[PDB]
Amino acid sequence: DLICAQYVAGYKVLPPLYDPYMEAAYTSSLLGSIAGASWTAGLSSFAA
Amino acid sequence: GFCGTGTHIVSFAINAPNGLYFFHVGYQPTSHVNATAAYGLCNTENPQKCIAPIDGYFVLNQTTSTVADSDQQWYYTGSSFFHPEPITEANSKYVSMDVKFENLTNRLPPPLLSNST
Amino acid sequence: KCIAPIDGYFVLNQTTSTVADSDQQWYYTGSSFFHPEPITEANSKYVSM
Amino acid sequence: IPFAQSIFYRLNGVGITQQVLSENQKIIANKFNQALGAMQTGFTTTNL
Ligand SMILES: *[C@@H]1O[C@H](CO)[C@@H](O[C@@H]2O[C@H](CO)[C@@H](O)[C@H](O)[C@H]2NC(C)=O)[C@H](O)[C@H]1NC(C)=O
Ligand SMILES: *[C@@H]1O[C@H](CO)[C@@H](O[C@@H]2O[C@H](CO)[C@@H](O)[C@H](O)[C@H]2NC(C)=O)[C@H](O)[C@H]1NC(C)=O
Ligand SMILES: *[C@@H]1O[C@H](CO)[C@@H](O[C@@H]2O[C@H](CO)[C@@H](O)[C@H](O)[C@H]2NC(C)=O)[C@H](O)[C@H]1NC(C)=O
Repeated sequence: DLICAQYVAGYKVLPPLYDPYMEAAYTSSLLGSIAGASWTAGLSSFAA
Repeated sequence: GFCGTGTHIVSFAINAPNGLYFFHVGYQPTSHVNATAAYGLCNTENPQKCIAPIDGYFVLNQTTSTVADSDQQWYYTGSSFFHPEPITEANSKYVSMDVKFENLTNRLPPPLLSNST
Repeated sequence: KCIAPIDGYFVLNQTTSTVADSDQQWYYTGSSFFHPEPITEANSKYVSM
Repeated sequence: IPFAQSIFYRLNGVGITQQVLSENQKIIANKFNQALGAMQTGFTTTNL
């Protein structure tokens, strides 16, 4: 009822910036990140 | 993520209207190389000694396509710039024995040799 | 071979004004209190040149 | 310690060895100099 009240009260619910396929790509890149080896200094090498 | 993106080198601060304005100079690499690394090296004696790198990698100087297991010498490289150099005790720790470590017979680094004269 | 300190400095025990390069012996000191002591392998790393 | 010597200790701390830093002093100094000359072209409305 507050979803169908946009057209009788005078407001609007705006869609989000990204669809659910973009935020499913954000958490799939978080699961398999390389993040080079954990005895090294720096953030510039990537050890698979 | 705190002081910009990448590896942080230095930052400067200047005055701005109603506050401060920061410049975060960081380190950005622009090319890469796929180097074959190792977890560590061990000799083949009893009791066994084993080493591991210090802030870097044990790599192979990939030049030709003929060097294999009698000329596969391992070098040390820093983790932020590829430049192979010899393995000494200035860049390697002693560690307890792992299974993923390479077993070496010849071409040992000086940490893995008989120090007794 | 080359060495470097561990959480401290390699300093000179500045006592007189006659010690120079044949008696300039280097000592180790902690970084938060000046008290020179001999350099052993308990307070120095090996480094590249 | 001077400013020029304490920059080379910050590059050695992130994983660049002393044999690379000694052979490439002038190149590193040039790349550092043409990043401070590019700060005064970033005061535009595209810069967020
Ligand atoms: C690793 O391999 C490189 C070759 O890819 C070696 O670099 C050569 O070094 C010699 C002598 O300094 C030069 O004459 C060559 O021009 C170099 N090659 C290149 C492509 O620049 C390097 O010496 C090797 N590293 C070690 C530790 O042996
Ligand atoms: C180096 O040699 C040792 C032998 O001591 C190898 O360790 C054995 O590894 C296999 C699997 O790789 C295990 O099933 C054995 O139990 C291990 N032996 C012992 C005594 O623990 C080691 O794998 C070798 N490393 C390489 C890279 O081949
Ligand atoms: C560094 O120099 C000081 C002197 O400034 C030395 O301290 C002296 O030590 C002797 C013997 O312990 C005492 O008799 C003196 O009284 C000390 N001097 C002072 C001013 O207290 C100290 O021994 C030197 N350090 C080393 C490692 O040789």
